[PDB]
Amino acid sequence: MNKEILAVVEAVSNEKALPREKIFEALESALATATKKKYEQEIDVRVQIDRKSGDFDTFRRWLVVDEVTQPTKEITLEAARYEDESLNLGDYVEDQIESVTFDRITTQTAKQVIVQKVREAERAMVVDQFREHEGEIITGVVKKVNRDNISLDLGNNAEAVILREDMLPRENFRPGDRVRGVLYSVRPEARGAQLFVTRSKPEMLIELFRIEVPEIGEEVIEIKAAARDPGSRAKIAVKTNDKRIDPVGACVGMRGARVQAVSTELGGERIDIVLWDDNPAQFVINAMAPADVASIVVDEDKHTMDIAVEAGNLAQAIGRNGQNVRLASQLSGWELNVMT
Amino acid sequence: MRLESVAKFHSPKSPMMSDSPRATASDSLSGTDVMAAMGMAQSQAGFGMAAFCGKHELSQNDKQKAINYLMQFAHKVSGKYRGVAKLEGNTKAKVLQVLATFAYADYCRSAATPGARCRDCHGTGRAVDIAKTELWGRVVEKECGRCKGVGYSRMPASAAYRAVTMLIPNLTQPTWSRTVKPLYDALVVQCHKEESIADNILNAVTR
Amino acid sequence: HYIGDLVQRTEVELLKTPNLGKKSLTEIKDVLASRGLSLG
RNA sequence: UGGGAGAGGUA
Ligand SMILES: [Zn+2]
Repeated sequence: MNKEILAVVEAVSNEKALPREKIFEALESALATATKKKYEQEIDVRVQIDRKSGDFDTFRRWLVVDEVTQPTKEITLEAARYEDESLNLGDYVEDQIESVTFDRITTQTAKQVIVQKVREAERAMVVDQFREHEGEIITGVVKKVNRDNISLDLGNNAEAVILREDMLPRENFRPGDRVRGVLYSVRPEARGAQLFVTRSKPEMLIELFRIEVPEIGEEVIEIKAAARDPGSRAKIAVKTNDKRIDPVGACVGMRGARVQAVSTELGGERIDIVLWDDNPAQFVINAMAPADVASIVVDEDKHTMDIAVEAGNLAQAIGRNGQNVRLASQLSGWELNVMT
Repeated sequence: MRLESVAKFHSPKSPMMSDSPRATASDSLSGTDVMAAMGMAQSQAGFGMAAFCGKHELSQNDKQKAINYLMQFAHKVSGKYRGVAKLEGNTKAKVLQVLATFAYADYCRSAATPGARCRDCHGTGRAVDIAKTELWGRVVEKECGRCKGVGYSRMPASAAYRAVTMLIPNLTQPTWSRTVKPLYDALVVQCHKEESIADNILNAVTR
Repeated sequence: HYIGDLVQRTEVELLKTPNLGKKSLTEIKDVLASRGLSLG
């Protein structure tokens, strides 16, 4: 007789994004741990609380091993002969009957283990709300900064984390304002924080262009490569199979509208739009703009270019402290050399 | 997490009103060993403890401690902001002092600041929608439209601007927003960061 | 009569000797565990 | 918890 499991199934039921069998597993692990700690002998009793009755029978376990320690769980092949060799070497089934009592020490350790189980079950709730949609621009309010991370939320008691290295260098987020970020690939097994969200990745700019531009949305214009100097300067690479709509004019929009939108959403980062081409030589003479081309030596084995450049455009060709050469090399994959 | 219990413990002895008191055990902690743990956790993470006690108006002397630590942080961090990095010594010390004091008053500002509570919600930021109660029957809540949910009038950053242009007169509002105000927001983010790391070190001590 | 006459008793003998059920197996197993001795 | 009376005692 148990009206209490009936309270589990209707009266003290969970939030409805959590299954009932996990709650039954939580309570069965709770009573198993409670009878485990209470017995003075080192018995790893695992009790099978059957679902429909509520009451149960305490089950001290036994695994088929040939070791010398743990006699309370040490059964052998000749003990598996009692069930005549119909099992496996090492599974922890039982062949015993025990009883159960209650105590306030059992109550408090059961409270500890059930708040651990509902904690990891809520963690699995955030796991399935992550795995329902893989990679998108999201918005949450920052609520508690830290030394190495910025904790976030997505509503419904979810949490996300901006780490230190994947944010803007000009970040200033007082707790209480809404920020934009992209969850990319989080750890569903992480016991602490899981949802790793960035603000200074190429995935950020391409997802921002995806939500911004409808022809990125429906695959008319496509972006192939990207380049980032976070907060200051950027480059992305555009090719297009369609011949109707102007690609660069489309992604700059009406008087630099889309570029200024991503620039103010990114923090003043000068995203410099440039074409993507398939062939290496003509791709890179398209790609180092606004620098000028004298002669190009294309190298295959160590994946580099050699660029002759006339005098006058060296500063805007290299950027500031080698910014443009570095950004163009991690754009194209070919690191650049200086030639006059 | 851990820190606000110590702010409960900084009060005087309050009278109890219940039946049989005095558990007389070490169930949670005493009231003196929490202060001893605050002392043990002061050699590291003293910024956040000073800022927390100055924010919650318990031990109203470490407001100056938090302003001094913020001034030291601004002196260490001022070499990345173009508006402040070109000024001379005592003038840069005085602008760092005035924006440190205003940044700390902006961090301190909650619904208990005199003259800062919302007019309608009285700080709760949660009013009752009468139409949803009339159609649903039950009682509902909504966001207080005047305060927009936060429950208090926020501190405008232009107060520090008005208090610095009595000293730097040739600094207008666009360059204030362009190369001065990020330092101010860096100061308030540093206040929140130091309070979080002090709560973390407190929980590491009293564990 | 002795634990010196239990030490040579292999786990095959403990379950092939008559009228030693699961409860008697636990009754000898927990007392050899509390006495520290092992068997097998 | 912690307040007030009354009684006795120590230097
Ligand atoms: Zn309000």
